[PDB]
Amino acid sequence: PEMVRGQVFDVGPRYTNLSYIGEGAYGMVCSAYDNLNKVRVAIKKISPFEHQTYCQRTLREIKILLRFRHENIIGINDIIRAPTIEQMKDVYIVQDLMETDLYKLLKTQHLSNDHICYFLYQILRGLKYIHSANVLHRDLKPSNLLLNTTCDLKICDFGLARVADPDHDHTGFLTEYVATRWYRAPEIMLNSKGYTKSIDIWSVGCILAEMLSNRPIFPGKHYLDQLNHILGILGSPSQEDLNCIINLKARNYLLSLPHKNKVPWNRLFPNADSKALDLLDKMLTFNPHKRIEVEQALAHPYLEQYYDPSDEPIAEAPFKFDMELDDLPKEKLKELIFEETARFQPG
Ligand SMILES: O=C(Nc1ccc2n[nH]c(-c3ccncc3)c2c1)[C@@H]1CCN(CC(=O)N2CCN(c3ccc(-c4ncccn4)cc3)CC2)C1
Repeated sequence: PEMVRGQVFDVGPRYTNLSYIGEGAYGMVCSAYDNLNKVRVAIKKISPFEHQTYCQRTLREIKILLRFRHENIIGINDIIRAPTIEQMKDVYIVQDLMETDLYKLLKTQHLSNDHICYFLYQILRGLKYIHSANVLHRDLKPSNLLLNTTCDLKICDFGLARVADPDHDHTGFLTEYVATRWYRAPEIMLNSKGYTKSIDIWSVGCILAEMLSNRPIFPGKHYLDQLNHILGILGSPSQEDLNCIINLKARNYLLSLPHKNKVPWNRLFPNADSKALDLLDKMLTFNPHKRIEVEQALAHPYLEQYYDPSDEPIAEAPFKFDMELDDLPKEKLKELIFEETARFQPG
């Protein structure tokens, strides 16, 4: 097999001429030439079977992406793995090749308003479809938004996704959380497990702010500092929002803080479009029950030029399968990953 940066990348012979793109905790991603479709593709090598958590993230990624079909969501084109469960060590997932991601793009380019507007529209169009399937992404951020030269945008990474469960969203104050710190809604640190659609809208608001200034809006340095940053810009929560807070410890914490006035969006973003800032305000609303929903955000004046519900498709049915997968040992999850990838086997 070819080898990229030392490591074995055993995808031959359908995929050859490999080239490094990046890496992370998930594994490594390369570009490769597809010999059947005759085109370059992205291929990522996942090696998750030694730990339950890694198996859960792998199964969520595969199960969800195989069931979704939408222009603004990355698909899965092929899956390579051994013919038996005994021999299966690595899983290679083949996806459409894109040019870059929004994280990388914001390091080098300042985006015009019309690029921000079109990218935001596509994020929300893809999110409408995700949410219509009763799925939560739960880790939206610039590096999970893939882009090409024609400005097509595709959402990726469903490793932390879940089926929405508003009835079981409640948790205690300062409860541990896995998704990327800078994009966490304030309620994650106060009373929420991130099991409602509102969690994703907050992250989109953070992405919009980041496209406006090329800097993360709430760069918390650690868990509670994240909430410090959010309250530093939003200011102290209203009495009505405090009375919605659930937890004794969260209420006491917020009541103990000195009063903080809100930092106006037009002072943080003096060159931004006023309609973009009005939508940003509605996405970055403290109380998740008052935060704008995806369909309302699509209908906001900022996106009026693109808004077309007839061209913003929904999923044919909501997902009802387990995405917690909390009670399944890694051996059972390996069996499920094996079964879920069977359709790509030659025979
Ligand atoms: O889908 C993903 N990236 C893609 C996809 C298609 C692309 N086309 N073009 C590009 C591109 C990007 C940038 N510049 C140029 C081109 C693509 C990037 C990312 C990579 C990883 N993926 C998520 C994923 O594969 N899963 C969820 C996480 N999971 C997971 C996480 C951690 C661990 C783990 N393993 C060992 C140690 C620690 N953690 C294991 C499994 C595996 C399944 C999201």
